Amino acid sequence: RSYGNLKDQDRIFTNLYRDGDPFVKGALKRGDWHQTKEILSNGPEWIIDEIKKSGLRGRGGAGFLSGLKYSFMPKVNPDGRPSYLVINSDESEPGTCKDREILRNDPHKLVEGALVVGFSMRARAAYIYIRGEFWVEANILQQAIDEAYAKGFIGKNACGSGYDFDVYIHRGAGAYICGEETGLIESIEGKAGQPRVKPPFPANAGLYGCPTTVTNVETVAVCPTIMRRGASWFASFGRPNNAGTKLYCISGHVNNPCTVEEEMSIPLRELLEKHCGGVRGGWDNLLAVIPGGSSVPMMPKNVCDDVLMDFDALKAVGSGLGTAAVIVMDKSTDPIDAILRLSKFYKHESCGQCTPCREGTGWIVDVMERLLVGNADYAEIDMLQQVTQQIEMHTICALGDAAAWPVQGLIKNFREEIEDRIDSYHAKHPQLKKSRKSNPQI
Amino acid sequence: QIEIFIDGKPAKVDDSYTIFQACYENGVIVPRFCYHERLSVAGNCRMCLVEVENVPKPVAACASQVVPGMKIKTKSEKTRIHRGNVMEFLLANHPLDCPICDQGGECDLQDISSVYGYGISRYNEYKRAVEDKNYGPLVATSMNRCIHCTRCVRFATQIAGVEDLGKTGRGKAAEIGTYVEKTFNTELSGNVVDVCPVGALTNAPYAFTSRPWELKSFYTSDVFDTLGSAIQVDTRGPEIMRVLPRIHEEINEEWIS
Amino acid sequence: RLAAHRKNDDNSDSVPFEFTPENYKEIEKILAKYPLKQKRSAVMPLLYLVQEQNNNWVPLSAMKKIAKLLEMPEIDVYEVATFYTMYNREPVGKFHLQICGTTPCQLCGSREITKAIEEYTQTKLGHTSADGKWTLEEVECLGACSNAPMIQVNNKWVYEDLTTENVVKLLKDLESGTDKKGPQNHRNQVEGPLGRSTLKEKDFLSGEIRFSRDFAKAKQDWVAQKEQERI
Amino acid sequence: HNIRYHHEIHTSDQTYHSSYDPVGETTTERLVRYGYLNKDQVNNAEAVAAAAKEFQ
Amino acid sequence: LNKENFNRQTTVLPHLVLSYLNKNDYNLKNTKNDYNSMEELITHFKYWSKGLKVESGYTYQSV
Amino acid sequence: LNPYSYEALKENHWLVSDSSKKNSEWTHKSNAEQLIAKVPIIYVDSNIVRCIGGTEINAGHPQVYIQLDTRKHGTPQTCKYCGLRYAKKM
Ligand SMILES: Cc1cc2nc3c(=O)[nH]c(=O)nc-3n(C[C@H](O)[C@H](O)[C@H](O)COP(=O)(O)O)c2cc1C
Ligand code: SF4
Ligand code: SF4
Ligand code: SF4
Ligand code: FES
Ligand code: FES
Ligand SMILES: [Zn+2]
Repeated sequence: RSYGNLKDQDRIFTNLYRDGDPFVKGALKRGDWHQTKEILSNGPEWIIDEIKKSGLRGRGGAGFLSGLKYSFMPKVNPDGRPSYLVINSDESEPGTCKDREILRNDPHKLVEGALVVGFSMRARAAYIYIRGEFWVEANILQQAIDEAYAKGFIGKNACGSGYDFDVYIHRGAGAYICGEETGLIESIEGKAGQPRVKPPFPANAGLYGCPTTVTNVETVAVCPTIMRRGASWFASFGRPNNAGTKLYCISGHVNNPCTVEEEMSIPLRELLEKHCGGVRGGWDNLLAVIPGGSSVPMMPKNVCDDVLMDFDALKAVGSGLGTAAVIVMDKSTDPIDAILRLSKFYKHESCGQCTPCREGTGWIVDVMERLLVGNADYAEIDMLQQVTQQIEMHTICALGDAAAWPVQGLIKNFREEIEDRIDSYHAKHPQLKKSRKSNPQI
Repeated sequence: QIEIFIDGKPAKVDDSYTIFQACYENGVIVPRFCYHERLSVAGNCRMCLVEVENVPKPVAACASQVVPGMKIKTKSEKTRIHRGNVMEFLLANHPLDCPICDQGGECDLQDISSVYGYGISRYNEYKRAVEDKNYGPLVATSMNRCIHCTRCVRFATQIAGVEDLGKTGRGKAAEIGTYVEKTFNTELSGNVVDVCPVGALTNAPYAFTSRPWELKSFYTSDVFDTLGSAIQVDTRGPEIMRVLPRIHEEINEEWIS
Repeated sequence: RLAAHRKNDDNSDSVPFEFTPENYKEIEKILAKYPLKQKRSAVMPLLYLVQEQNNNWVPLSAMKKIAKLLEMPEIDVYEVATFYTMYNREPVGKFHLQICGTTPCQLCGSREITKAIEEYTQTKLGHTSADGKWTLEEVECLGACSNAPMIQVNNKWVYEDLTTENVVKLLKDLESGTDKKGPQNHRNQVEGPLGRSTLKEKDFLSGEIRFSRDFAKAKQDWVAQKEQERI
Repeated sequence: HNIRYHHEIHTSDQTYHSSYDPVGETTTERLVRYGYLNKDQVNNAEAVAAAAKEFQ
Repeated sequence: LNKENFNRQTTVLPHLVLSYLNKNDYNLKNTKNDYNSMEELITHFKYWSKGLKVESGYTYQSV
Repeated sequence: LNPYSYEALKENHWLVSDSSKKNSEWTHKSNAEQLIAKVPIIYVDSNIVRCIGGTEINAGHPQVYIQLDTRKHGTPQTCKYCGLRYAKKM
């Protein structure tokens, strides 16, 4: 079938455009906190099975199966230590602006999902890690949590089911690396926030040495609606192994940048000229698209003309869905400049703990700065490819891979453009002697 | 008690071992910079990366437990490539300081580069520069040479019991040391020099005077305190040049005052 | 920023610091948010409190006071305050402008609005003005890519959809204090210009929305089917 | 900018060793010396066959 | 005949074979020394302080 | 100021100083300290300076990089091969 053209009834986030009050009154008017007592009455194993059968996958940029991952949590703690559920509300991936909309429009959905998931994994408390740049969103979520306490939905007799659940907000400062799960836990535990060496995994030893799980806002927020609607309803949308709806944020050189919600595995072009008003100057004016966050490698128009928007489809063409962030570029865009700015972003956000990332981010930026102006060699492109392959897959965490991928995509798609720039520079700038000293500082 | 394989030779170890411990006990030498036999396990450097089948990514030998039936290939070409890449990244920002560095002739960076690295460089940009700090008349600092190995921080926290050292900053511009101008005043302070693999921290009294190859060593015991610390005396001709600790495990462990 | 303590006459050990009683109540609430043995976890919130009550920057004496309060070494407070770029360890101007420069905002004209702010405030991209009213700084993505280009003020308020003249008008409004939050144009939060394209239905979006299920029968079916397949 | 193969991968360091038993040694002497037979059970077909199979 | 090239002076080029075959090694040796490369400076220091390391074995070579 | 005092030692890398610089013609057998002290401070615009001790590579000393962004603004720094001293301009 032709995926897309979702009905308004099947939207989960009906408050995304601020058509009602986001607080407890509007949340009850929209159906939040409805029949939650009946949900908590069933055993946690039933909730785990329902999430597994729903086919929901992580929306944080990985795509792991949420139900199985939640099932990884231990069933009992002989030590008496508690279990913690952590909501990854940190969002610093360039191009992605969806969880901000969720928090500032539908906070009670997040709270209800947190309660349901924590009950499913038998967790005592829930810590929501919001970035410091989301000041307004943090205030709104805190007010919603206060209302939830005042209405007796969480804490002490949470929904009158005998379970104790506290929801807390931990506001973190500016750091992209704090989005990584172990780095997030280290940031909560009064530390810098550097990622840990795994194994061990947070399912065994996480926050404070207790079992912990880290999950995105979107999955938690859609869990209660999935539970009420049913697993089959969620699985009825999208391709197999790509079930459910998805929030797409589109920005850049498109006519109508916006955030929408649509059935997963939707065609890319059909999405753009259905919701975002088409590419500026027409489809022929398109140069490249980044299907996910800045971590995902960029795509050329050749595959953008036909590719669908999901995990497997974007992975089969040398990309990934990531966080469903769509960046569109016109023919007036300089790909080298955009990728250089992305590399400069990744250079500033490295935590500096482990060697390959800490040196390779700076080396990549320094090489790309010369590649932009043409003051380079034809072999420097291959050297950069080799340097990226050395950085990736050798580091403590997955940020090194995220820094390596965009440069590899840029090389693979516009080696000819890079060569043309270098050729023009060397044709306009004759030079015979080669300096034995280092390159001038930029 | 599990059976593993190191370069094709079967071996029997305990299930609690790390790959590095098994390799060392079986006579296999793995390069390292941040791992120390008495401090906590850190995995910040990556020079101990090895190659294991059915595991796509290289695995850090020091910070990974052994698995029954696994095979470690320390002599494959993939391990050579891993070590070369890590050495390249380590030497990208290292200063050209060997003639003026007191670590020359006994630097682990030099020997590891010579034995395992590619042997030549291609980095042609400005390196980072770090201003030196003052820690007192016993420890001399040249912080351009630091590789952020955390050995000094772990030694100060876990062995000396003082909490004055740390890592402030982020990324490539992060710096190791005290935030404010403060001396590293403590007993067992000079020991931190022996912990640091590079010439970042050096013996300030033993500054520029000698080189490792022109010294003769003797084993003896100390009398300055009633613990008979096992010590090594390094001399050049009729002049005693320095004193180093030894290993006893019943006296002074590894350390001297 | 330098990853060390710069020698400053107004930021020495002799500089006094003390939490306000309202900040002390906030401190006890924050410590109640965390386990008894994990008081150090409250280092990040308390820092904000300092930055709230001391003109948007954190002095060294405040960090020492936090270390004493949380029974943790001063070096850990130093590491936390230096790791995160959102904490100011030096005094900053009255209006701290943080212009986004990441590629999604760069494609929409971040450089042009940066040049406009530069030419209005008479202050460079990474600099504080002579009078101390403005501090221009470039930052990474601020999570508002759809409403690009956008800036943030004082780590508090975000302003989106800026042009060459709209950013000048916004700066004048900020000077006069009569500014408008959110987008500087007709755009209504995240929905794109030229109207919206989804959530068009209003009868369903203005009435009571309910979805009921029989969880008792669901559980009985689940237990019956798992028992049957196990048999 | 290519540095990965500045060092030789294949080198001429191979050594080959050959070890032989004494030419004048008989089968019985070889079986006795290698701990597959004893001097007493010499000149017996069953002992010789068992030692030969054990050796093989 | 060339006017400004070095080959005008004489027909002997003692680096033509070496540059023809081992171009990669010729390029590296002519660009990096112990004054602008860390690896090369480490090699120089080890070479002139302790010497090169030779794997254990026996050889006999005659000329 | 007493060269054996706490302040003088602390601001001299914990070494006994010599303002006259004339002890080194006997202890170090040359007058190089005086000559290098005769060279004024070079003021650099950027935060980092590169020293090679000459006009070309191999005529001087290996490339070294000196930080001029100090804890105290404008503190001069000395090359560890050649005695030249640099400071950030204003
Ligand atoms: C460098 C880095 C940054 C990340 N940033 C985020 C982030 O901002 N938000 C998020 O939800 N996950 C982020 N992740 C992914 C998390 O580590 C983790 O995989 C995810 O939160 C799992 O949740 P999910 O199953 O709901 O996707 C990041 C991962 C890495 C390596
Ligand atoms: S890969 Fe980079 S961000 Fe991740 S642990 Fe290493 S230094 Fe930190
Ligand atoms: S620490 Fe010193 S001897 Fe060791 S390689 Fe580095 S500069 Fe050379
Ligand atoms: S100063 Fe030396 S020992 Fe200390 S962390 Fe740095 S490299 Fe390691
Ligand atoms: S020695 Fe293993 S990571 Fe450092
Ligand atoms: S790139 Fe500017 S808000 Fe994301
Ligand atoms: Zn010099």
